Parts: sequence; structure tokens; C-alpha cells
Amino acid sequence: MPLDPRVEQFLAQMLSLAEARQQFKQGALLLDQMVPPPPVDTEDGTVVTTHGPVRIRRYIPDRLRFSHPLVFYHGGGFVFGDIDTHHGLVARLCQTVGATVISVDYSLAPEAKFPVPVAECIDVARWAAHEAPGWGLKPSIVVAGDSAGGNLAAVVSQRAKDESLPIAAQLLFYPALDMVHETPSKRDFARGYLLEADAMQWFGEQYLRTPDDVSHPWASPALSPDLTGLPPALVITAEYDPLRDEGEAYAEALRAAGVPTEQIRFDGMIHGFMTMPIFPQMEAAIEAVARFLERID
Ligand SMILES: O=C(O)c1ccccc1C(=O)O
Ligand SMILES: O=C(O)c1ccccc1C(=O)O
Repeated sequence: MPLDPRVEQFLAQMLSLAEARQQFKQGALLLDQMVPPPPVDTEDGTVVTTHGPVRIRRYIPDRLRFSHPLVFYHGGGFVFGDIDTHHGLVARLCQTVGATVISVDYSLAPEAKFPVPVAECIDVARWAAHEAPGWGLKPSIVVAGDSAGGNLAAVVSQRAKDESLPIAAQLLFYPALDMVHETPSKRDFARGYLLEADAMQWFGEQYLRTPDDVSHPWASPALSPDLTGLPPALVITAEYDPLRDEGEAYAEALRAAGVPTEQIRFDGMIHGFMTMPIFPQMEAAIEAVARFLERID
């Protein structure tokens, strides 16, 4: 299906680690300047994890309408991003769903290596489940994330039973799920669609300890042979995203494992579109989240 016109225009108009991080943040700030986020009440805090303090920001909706806390893990290849880069998305999730959202500043690579952020993300989810009753909410949490953050959400979801972590649903926004296998989309959309082959490779070099880690299920959750009993899943993909096919294949595997699953491909879109508020499809996908979550209770 053709590229979306606004996406086409965006692509046509186009250092040290610290500098690369700053450049990523500058770009996110620019898009938020173009399309300002909704006002939203927030409170910063710090969770004690097994790998150290992890900063969080709790988002409080104007009107609470959803009975589970969301815990959101930002993307950025495990190397980039923070609560501020993903505020545009999280503010909208909060206000549109009417949900309290916990946005997590997990430790970045290469300073922290796999599987440190997985452990931290479990610890924060557990914290949220324990706090939920004092917020007037159910203890079972909804985990969410984009790209690398969708990887984290998916892995947390696979570990949840074993970690005694109650999870009501998982929201995976164009996740990375299989670091072993090449898919057609990974071959065909490797260059020129924002998320590129060279970058994916480099992110893996920063995050993983050794090349063998690609086959670990906590790195590549799509390799897990038993998906039965996992949390209800919303899997959103973009048509022209190298990660599309692994996302869609995981959704099919969940569906066939009896997991209530909604799989939505946004046609004409690219990786990253749910943190790019220049595209109306970002809000459409947030509405999809709200509609999905209406069905959880
Ligand atoms: O994880 C990713 O794909 C990613 C990679 C580089 C920058 C940003 C992102 C993001 O999702 O926010
Ligand atoms: O296999 C991948 O795509 C991938 C692998 C390692 C780190 C990050 C990613 C990512 O795109 O965010």
C-alpha cells in the first residue's frame, strides 16, 4: 500500500555516544514543539530495583477510567531515549485511556548490558502492582512499550508467572522480538525507513554481552516455544518497518496459543510513528489502545 503522504514528506527532509543521545532527544523535542502534548499531572519518583534506583514518572489522568496501572518502557534501541523523549506518547496514553501510567527510565546500554534492564523492568512492574490498591486500582498491571521497549514489555510478560507478577495485558508497539532470524520485512525495509540495518546491528553490539545472547529468550522472546496463558496482547505494527514481520508473526503465534490478541498493521507507516505526533496515525493507534483496554474488563 503506498507510503502515507506525510510520512513520505518526513523521510524526504531527513558523533560520541553522549552526542548521539542528545541528538535523539533534540529530535523528539522538535516533534513535540510541532504538535504539543496534552497537559497532564505528573509525579517523579525512584524505584529501588535489584540493579539500583530507577527513575519513574507517574502520569495521573484528569479522569480515571481504567482500573489497572500501565507501566510503560520507552524505546531507543536500548541505548537512547528517556521519560522525556516519550512524554508525547505517554501523556496521550494517560489522558485518552484515562489510566495512571508509570513511565520508566531503565538503565541504558552500553553502560548497562543485557539482561539488566529486563530485571529492572520486572522490579518496577512489581512495585506498580504493590502500589495499585493505594491508587484505588487493581493490582494486575498492563505493560507497554515501543520497539526496544516493546521487547521489554514482551519479556516481562513471558516472565510474569515465574516472577509472581500479575499482568492483565501487554501492549507492543512495533516491538523488536527476534534477534536471530531475518524476515522479509527486515531484508526489504533495511535502509531508508528511519530504523536501519546498520543501526539495529550497532544497538545489538551495545546491549548484548556476546553475539550468542541473540538466542537467549530474554533477548528474543519470539523464540519461546510455549506462549500459552500469556497476557492478552495488542500488537501494533507499521507496514514499512523492518521489525514488522517478527511483530506480526509473534501476534499470530500468541493467537494460536489461545492468547486473546489484537493485531493491527498501520498501512503506509514507518517504525517509530507512535512517538511522531506529526502523523494522525499516532492518535489513531492510541485510540486503538483505549478500545483494546475497554475489553480487558
Ligand atoms: O527502539 C527503537 O526502535 C528506537 C531506536 C532509535 C531511536 C528511537 C527508538 C524508539 O523506539 O523510540
Ligand atoms: O534485532 C533488533 O532489531 C534489535 C536488536 C538489538 C537491539 C535493538 C534492536 C532494535 O531495533 O531496537
